[PDB]
Amino acid sequence: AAEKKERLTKEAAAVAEGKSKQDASPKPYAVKYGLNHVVALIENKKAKLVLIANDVDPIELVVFLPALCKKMGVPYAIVKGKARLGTLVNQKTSAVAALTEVRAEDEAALAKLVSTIDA
RNA sequence: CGAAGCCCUCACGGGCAAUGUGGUGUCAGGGCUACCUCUCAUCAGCCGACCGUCUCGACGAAGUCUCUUGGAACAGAGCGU
Repeated sequence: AAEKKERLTKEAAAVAEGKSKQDASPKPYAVKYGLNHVVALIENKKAKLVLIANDVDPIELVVFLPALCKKMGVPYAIVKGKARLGTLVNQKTSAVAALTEVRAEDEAALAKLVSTIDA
């Protein structure tokens, strides 16, 4: 798909950007965990942004995140490193999956970043 | 529902696990909502016995009487337990 630059990947993992503000929103309020829960939020538009790891396995769990993000109209970003977005949510283990329903606090950098993607 | 979970270790500590441990649930059910009733089931844990098929072992009654045959009576006939 689109290629992220390792600059955007900083700022918000949930947003097009890479994780940073994404740690915010857990401390502030709202997030998701894995693919399963994250998928639900898109379904019932709750998440502003959700992220996806680039690596992925052949998991193809994250296979229908796009198209089923772009219907709902939920912007979602690519991060590199499943671990990277795994760590921002408080998770010892990495997760290919996504997030931020509410985007507390960073209703700011988040959404600014979304603009960067799909500029 | 979403880490509330599991394994190893006395512990310390380590490992697994959101690519989902665990809870719920599985064609009579459950959940959620609004009520009625009640818990007596289930599940976790505590304490914690009585009595008593297979094999082995102990103790254990009453003739070693007569005659005949015989190498030998455990035989025949007689008497008795």
